[PDB]
Amino acid sequence: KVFGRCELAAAMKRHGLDNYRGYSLGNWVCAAKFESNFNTQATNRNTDGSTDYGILQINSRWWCNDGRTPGSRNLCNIPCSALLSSDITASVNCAKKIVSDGNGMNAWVAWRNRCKGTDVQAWIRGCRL
Ligand SMILES: Cc1c(C)c2c3c4c1OP(=O)(O)Oc1c(C)c(C)c5c(c1C4)Cc1c(c(c(C)c(C)c1OP(=O)(O)O5)OP(=O)(O)O2)C3
Repeated sequence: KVFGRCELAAAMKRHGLDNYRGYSLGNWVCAAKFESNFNTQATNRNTDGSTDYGILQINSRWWCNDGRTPGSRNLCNIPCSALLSSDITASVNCAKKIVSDGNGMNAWVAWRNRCKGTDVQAWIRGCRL
């Protein structure tokens, strides 16, 4: 599913991402734009043989099992295909676990380099949430 910006913001709010671990909603919308262009079916393969899955591009080495990644730990205890559904529940629950893992949202390089420190609440303006 390709979300619209405001549609995704509304969904992420419903799933309790607003100020989760202190990160206002715009952070999560910004991250999804630069990670996946709002596409839940996005996949990208990395050099270490892992793959990133879904709207927040969660990686298969540590977080989900995709049946082909060496060193797989499956910390969210999900198959990575669950991260591609039009229902973002699985991506949200796994992201909540990732952001609580010690580094906050710095785990997402695209968020670190293109979102962190910017006017992230601009990502939810015009969406009457
Ligand atoms: C904190 C921690 C936990 C909770 C572990 C393990 C390790 C671990 O310490 P860590 O500092 O990561 O050191 C390791 C490093 C750097 C590598 C490269 C390892 C392993 C470990 C050891 C072995 C290992 C372990 C696993 C699982 C599922 C795999 C696949 C696995 O092989 P793999 O990832 O290729 O090789 O079991 P599990 O995650 O339950 O337990 C064992």
